[PDB]
Amino acid sequence: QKIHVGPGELDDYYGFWSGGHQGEVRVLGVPSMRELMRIPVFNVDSATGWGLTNESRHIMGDSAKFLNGDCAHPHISMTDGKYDGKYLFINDKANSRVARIRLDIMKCDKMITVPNVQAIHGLRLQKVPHTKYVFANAEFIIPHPNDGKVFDLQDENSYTMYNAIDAETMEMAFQVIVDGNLDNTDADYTGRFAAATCYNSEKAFDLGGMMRNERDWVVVFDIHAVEAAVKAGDFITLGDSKTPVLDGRKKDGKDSKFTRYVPVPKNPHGCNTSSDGKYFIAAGKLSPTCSMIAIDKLPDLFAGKLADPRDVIVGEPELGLGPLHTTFDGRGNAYTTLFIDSQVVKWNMEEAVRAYKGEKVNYIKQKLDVHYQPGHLHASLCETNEADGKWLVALSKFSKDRFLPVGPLHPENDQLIDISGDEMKLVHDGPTFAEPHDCIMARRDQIKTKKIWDRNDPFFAPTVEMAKKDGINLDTDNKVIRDGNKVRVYMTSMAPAFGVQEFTVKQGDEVTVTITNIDQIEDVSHGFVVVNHGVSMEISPQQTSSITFVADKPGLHWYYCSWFCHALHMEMVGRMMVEPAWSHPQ
Amino acid sequence: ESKQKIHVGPGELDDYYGFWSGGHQGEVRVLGVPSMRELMRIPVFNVDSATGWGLTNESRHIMGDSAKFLNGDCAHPHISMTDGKYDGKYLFINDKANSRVARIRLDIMKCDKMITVPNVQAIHGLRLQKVPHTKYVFANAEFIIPHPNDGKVFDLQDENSYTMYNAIDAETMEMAFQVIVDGNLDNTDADYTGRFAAATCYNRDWVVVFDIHAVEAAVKAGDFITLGDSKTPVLDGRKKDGKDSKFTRYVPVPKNPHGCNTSSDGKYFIAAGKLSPTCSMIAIDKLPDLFAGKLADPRDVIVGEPELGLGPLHTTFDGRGNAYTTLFIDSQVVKWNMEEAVRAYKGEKVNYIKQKLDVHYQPGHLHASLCETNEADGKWLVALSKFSKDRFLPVGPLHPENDQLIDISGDEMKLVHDGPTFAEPHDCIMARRDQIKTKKIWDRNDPFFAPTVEMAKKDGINLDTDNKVIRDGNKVRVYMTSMAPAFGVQEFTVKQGDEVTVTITNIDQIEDVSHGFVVVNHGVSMEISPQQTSSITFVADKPGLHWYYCSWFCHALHMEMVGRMMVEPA
Ligand code: CUA
Ligand code: CUA
Ligand SMILES: [Ca+2]
Ligand SMILES: [Cl-]
Ligand SMILES: [Cl-]
Ligand code: NA
Ligand code: NA
Ligand SMILES: [Zn+2]
Repeated sequence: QKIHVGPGELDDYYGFWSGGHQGEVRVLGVPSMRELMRIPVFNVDSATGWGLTNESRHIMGDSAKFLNGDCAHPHISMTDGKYDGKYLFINDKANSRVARIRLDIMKCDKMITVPNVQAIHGLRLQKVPHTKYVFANAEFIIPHPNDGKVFDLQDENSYTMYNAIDAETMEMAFQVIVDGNLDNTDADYTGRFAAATCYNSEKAFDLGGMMRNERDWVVVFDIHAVEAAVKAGDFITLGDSKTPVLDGRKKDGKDSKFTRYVPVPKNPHGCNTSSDGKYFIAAGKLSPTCSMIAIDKLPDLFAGKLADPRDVIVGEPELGLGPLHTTFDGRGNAYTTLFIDSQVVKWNMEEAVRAYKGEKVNYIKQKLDVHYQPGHLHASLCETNEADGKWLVALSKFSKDRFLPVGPLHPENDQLIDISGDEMKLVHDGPTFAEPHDCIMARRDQIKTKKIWDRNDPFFAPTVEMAKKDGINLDTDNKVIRDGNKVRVYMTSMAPAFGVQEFTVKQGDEVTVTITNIDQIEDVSHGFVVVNHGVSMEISPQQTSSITFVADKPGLHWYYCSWFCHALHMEMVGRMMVEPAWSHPQ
Repeated sequence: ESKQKIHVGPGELDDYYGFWSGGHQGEVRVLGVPSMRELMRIPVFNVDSATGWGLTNESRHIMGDSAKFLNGDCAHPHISMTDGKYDGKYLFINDKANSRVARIRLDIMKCDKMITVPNVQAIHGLRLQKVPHTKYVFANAEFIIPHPNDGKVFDLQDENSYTMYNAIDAETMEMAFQVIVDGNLDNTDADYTGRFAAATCYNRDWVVVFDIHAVEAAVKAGDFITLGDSKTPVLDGRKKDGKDSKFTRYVPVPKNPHGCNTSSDGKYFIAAGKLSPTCSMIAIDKLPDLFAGKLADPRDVIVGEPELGLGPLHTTFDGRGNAYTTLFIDSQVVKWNMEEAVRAYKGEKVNYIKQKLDVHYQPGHLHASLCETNEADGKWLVALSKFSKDRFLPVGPLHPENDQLIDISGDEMKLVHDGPTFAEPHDCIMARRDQIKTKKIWDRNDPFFAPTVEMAKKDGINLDTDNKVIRDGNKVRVYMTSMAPAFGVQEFTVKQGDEVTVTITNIDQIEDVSHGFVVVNHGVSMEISPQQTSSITFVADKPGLHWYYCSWFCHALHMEMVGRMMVEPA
């Protein structure tokens, strides 16, 4: 299998890496493991202006005030259990958000703050019939309402919630109150069932208290029952949020219609659906096991045809110390990270099932040493029924001496492993910044990108509407619109010239500069920087972008095109002249 | 033969550090060479969610008032030198967007100082004194502006409209002096003695040469002015009625010249012709006669002007006598022999061109290993090309820069790797592995957080041991140690509206056990490495219980390393 991508050769897969604590999404080529693009999401990006432009801040809403995010879980939308290449979704634990990225323009186009929750961590997509819902875990128990009167996690109104976001509208669909808390989550291959691990069944805040129970659980959601209750209006609302809220807690030992609690040891973490649709597989973490939940036994479980919730477990292989996460080659094998043993263990799922029934069989096929302390891992197309068993990435936390020293901070070691055969083979150590934690791969033919924006693209449609109120045709106009103490500059740009090369304002004026790149050639990006005003953005071919700033300094102030666009790139400059406040009314 | 191993397999280490400009994104990146893998990101002019740079009090103190800016535009990274060789102390980098120079300490891989250059706009070209050491950082301000720039005069041809050449004291990161010039400044470099520096310039254009010794003598005697509210000594290096300054000479060079590169034997300032398909070679050994008025014509210091190809932009050196120049239009790197060019300029029939290698596509800068030092080793070359076209998978409307690694160890250049990079790094610098010595554990006395140690002292806090909440009006100062997997303060209570500062000291002593600190839904994030103190300030404007958690994976029980901030309603 081709391991190295030479000058002139192209990668075979796209890889979408979480940006970890840094807050972006990164596009890599696989197997070269080189970063091809950065997609700003929860970070403020100086290069493109994401977080500074009006278009990006409009998408971020009120959360545009935050300069940080904490990503972990990137996933690609699906149709009939295969990637369809339309959207990527990612979580923000730091400020409780979910973001959607459009894979044709490789930009975040929608973002939502999940109401009435703290810390959006685990995130996974419905597989079948398509990604109608984005499922997202809120990790931490909070009071409801969280108004400062009650702080006790054991109060009857202190809880966290499972969250479902409409993937296409990026509005909330519903929320399910659960017992305990939520860690990771996955979905079945029918649309009926989703599942989440819980590590805090104790609802504690101290470390010992969170580890008290021998078993926490994976909570299983009957989404069909949830949708039925919403359509019937059997729900409540919290605060000023109109999101339907359903109660999935046990009340005095009796189950709700919406949930079932399957005892699983211990502080389990990973929650992974096998590519054949047979199992929710939970990684035991503090327990040296994984637990295998038979999805075809869930209808019976929710119908009361089983006596004990444990009866849906058909395997609990002992695997090694600190199992965290599992992935699949599509050949019947599972691959699980062992954080403490520092390995990836390859095991046969159907043989583990037989061992649970008492048959002595060695389901463990191979243990590969990794370097070191692996968290999550990802096999190519593992979240689809097209799981191809070619590439595996294990994302290890402590890189130690695997790379040159670079001061007190260390990179994550994202190691590429060849799993096309019976023997796992380590082929590449990829260092990455701010702990990506997890990633997702797609074949080259599953991603189709645009090189030239459409003029009606929704990403800047609000800006087009603003332009229209000023009577502006953005494709042609080079005009300075004045409006009180607001100035709206509209210009085309075509390398190597700004359509407006100078304009004059009053000190204190609020200046909006809107640029429409009317070059129609691939890869002629322009930039726009106003010197010493903290203003910077990118404008790709046929895009409109805009940015607003206060002309708070009198005098002449240069602006320039930041992105190398033309042999005369260095002459693509202009001047803003700011008349001093003392020559104007006060 | 060019035969070097290009593959760094698992368990093997790179041979060089590469320091990449972060381009329009504003950071510095540390790469391993020859793998071309990114080992680390160093935040500088960007705000980094991961480490908290731009949010923490320590970082905002370094940035000063410019902490209000969330952007930067980097191009020119360079490493400090002693006796013409890299000494591993500091990296310096420019910010064209908000007119800054930043210093990175290579032992901790953090920006530790930053200056806004006064009375200029757009710090672009930047390079370091070589000899006897990097006393000065030299920085070009690109754009001509009025002086003062108070909105009375906007005319760029006015007598008081100009730009200036800037010298920053490398060790103090305070301004040393500024020299007014004629024209706009592009790129700059320094000689191997400390007397001379030079910059490409325009409005045939020129390479202006600076007699730094003469500038220093005038500062010592007090023959300077100051501008506005900056105490920086300002010297006038302009021509006046055809009469030369004592500080400058203008050497005519065609045409809109761009790169300005000192050969590693110290013989030449080489200016890349750009619009002229040439480079111009200025003989540094003739500059003293030039300034002494002993030459008849400024063009007499030009000892070579080889024709190389269309659009020469930048030049580097293998230490074997060859120069390598990017041809932007022809889209190549051309290898040529400098002494043969000098003889050709005299009329000898000698072909100084050795090889042209196609690169992909439109190269700007290039960099050979140790090229800025008299130890230039002729092993690796990186050419940084702007239009990557079909060399990588398509990724939407934006495109990566193509930073191509070329083996120059033998007679023939060989292209070995295409490295895609984000936001047009533009230029880079390499150092031998043994030229860089980094700390894995912080020193408790490090100046990076010494202002925070000082704050702790006024509160009576021993940062190494204490877990205490200090109340001070509507200000709350939490101090805590952290040791995986537990925050030393796991809960604290404040009043809605309080201004909370959380100072965390990581007292783990094992390498690479970093902790984080994130306050959910408050925009608060930072990293604390072993034996570091880091602090962050935010207002508790929302009543109720608000979780904080450790963001950096520190322990098997990392997920459980959490705490609770309780906010009582107003
Ligand atoms: Cu437009 Cu460079
Ligand atoms: Cu401390 Cu994770
Ligand atoms: Ca537990
Ligand atoms: Cl998972
Ligand atoms: Cl240069
Ligand atoms: Na939204
Ligand atoms: Na400073
Ligand atoms: Zn440059």
